[PDB]
Amino acid sequence: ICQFKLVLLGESAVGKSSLVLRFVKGQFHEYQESTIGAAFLTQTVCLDDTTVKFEIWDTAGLERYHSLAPMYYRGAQAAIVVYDITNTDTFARAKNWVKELQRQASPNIVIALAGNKADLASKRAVEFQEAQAYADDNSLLFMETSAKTAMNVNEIFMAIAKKLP
Ligand SMILES: Nc1nc2c(ncn2[C@@H]2O[C@H](COP(=O)(O)OP(=O)(O)O)[C@@H](O)[C@H]2O)c(=O)[nH]1
Ligand SMILES: [Mg+2]
Repeated sequence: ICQFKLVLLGESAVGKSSLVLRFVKGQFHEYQESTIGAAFLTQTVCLDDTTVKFEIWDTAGLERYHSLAPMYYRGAQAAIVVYDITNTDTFARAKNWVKELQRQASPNIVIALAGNKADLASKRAVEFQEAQAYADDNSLLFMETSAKTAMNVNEIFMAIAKKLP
């Protein structure tokens, strides 16, 4: 039985909570509350005879209060940095979050980059090619995801579970 704190980071409204709720609760909503606070969810996945138990922390308010972020990712063994593929600024912001984790999070943290809202590719602003090369250059797990269609949601968390010590 392995236990790992997993956190999500990214600009407001990229779909951090939606990804958690799809993975944990098999739910998606076009409306999602964004009220300041934190939720502690748990999700256990299995790999052979190994039980990977995620402690999933999801928070609202780190966009308003960026300097409080260290309180949130401290002790995190995994992080999902999320951007919205239809918003170039969220991708730039994701890169900042990745940089911060590299400088300030545990040195062995597993970081995945999630190109979210992939179901909205009609308005794509971030090319997968570019994000892929970025992730490769930084040794990041990377997938495009959708909380709405669940595309790659199971995949991204299983990949994290596999990459963890
Ligand atoms: N179409 C689509 N909408 C999404 C997706 N993920 C999140 N959203 C929407 O984006 C808005 C913000 O989502 P939320 O999970 O609260 O983002 P957060 O602030 O990062 O936690 C909500 O209206 C969601 O329904 C997705 O994969 N596809
Ligand atoms: Mg949220």
